[PDB]
Amino acid sequence: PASTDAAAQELLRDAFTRLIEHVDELTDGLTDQLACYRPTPSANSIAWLLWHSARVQDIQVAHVAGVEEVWTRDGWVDRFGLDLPRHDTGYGHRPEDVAKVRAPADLLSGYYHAVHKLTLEYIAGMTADELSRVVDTSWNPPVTVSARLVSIVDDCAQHLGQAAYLRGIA
Amino acid sequence: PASTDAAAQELLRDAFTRLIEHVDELTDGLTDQLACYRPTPSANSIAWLLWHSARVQDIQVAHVAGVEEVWTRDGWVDRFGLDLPRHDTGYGHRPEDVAKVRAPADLLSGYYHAVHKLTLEYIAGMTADELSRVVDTSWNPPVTVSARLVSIVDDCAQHLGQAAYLRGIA
Ligand SMILES: [Cl-]
Ligand SMILES: [Cl-]
Repeated sequence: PASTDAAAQELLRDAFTRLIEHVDELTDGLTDQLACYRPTPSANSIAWLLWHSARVQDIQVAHVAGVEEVWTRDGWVDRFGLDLPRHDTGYGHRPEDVAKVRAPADLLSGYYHAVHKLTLEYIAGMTADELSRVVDTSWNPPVTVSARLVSIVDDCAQHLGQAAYLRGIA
Repeated sequence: PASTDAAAQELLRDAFTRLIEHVDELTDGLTDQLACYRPTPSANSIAWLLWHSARVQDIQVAHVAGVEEVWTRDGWVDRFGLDLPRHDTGYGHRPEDVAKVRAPADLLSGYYHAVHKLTLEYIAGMTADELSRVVDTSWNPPVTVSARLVSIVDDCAQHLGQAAYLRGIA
């Protein structure tokens, strides 16, 4: 570690903080009826997008950080009590599975806030060496930590943006 | 500038490159009918989201970089020929203005690619000092270059994510 790591630490902290800010916006005043709206029968809903975004960030950050997902570490999976396998992230969900993801806004927000805390703790000490470390050799180009973190922000930003679009028409 | 600037340069290059990759995906096989779909009468369309995202990135990057927007520099505004004021970005658009933003997919992609080139040229030499420079004193907290760049990526990622959602239901 070196003092010049602070710039990339700040870029990462700011990017991840925008995601949690969107979660606060999306969940404020979010009712169950709005959270479950689907504009067409196969389309993703707000609740699914909020939950999937949090799950994806949890599993992917926990992998690069080498820690347990908060979903199981703190029993969030049991507080949600969804009719789904315990490890599900939504990556494998069919259109019908979307309707199973139903939870109060406070639980969607609380789980994402716990994932955000986990993420802040990992990125806070990020070094140049860690950013260039490869975490996935199965893809070409092999995935560095830097690329994986950018992938997480982008995927979650897209899903949270979709949820905001739906919140305006639901 | 210093060699330790490379880490933040790479984070920025990768984040902005994901946006242009989404543009390539969204515009491939995009017809005029799909580009203009609105799921409800007031909702934003794919063409508007692609154009607005490019305009926002152009004006905001050009401001921090101290250069001219590519929209006017290379006459993109005239190639589009939209029935709108020449400086419009979409920030001021009413629901009815959305229907005026209609352009072939190749022009939407070409303009975003020119904005992406402008962005790559700016972020390529990013230094720690530049990242902490304030570009907007009117907000509290005052906006640093680092925060502004994160804001641009996030806003554009959200709009491009919304366009991808619409492409799947249009
Ligand atoms: Cl799954
Ligand atoms: Cl405008």
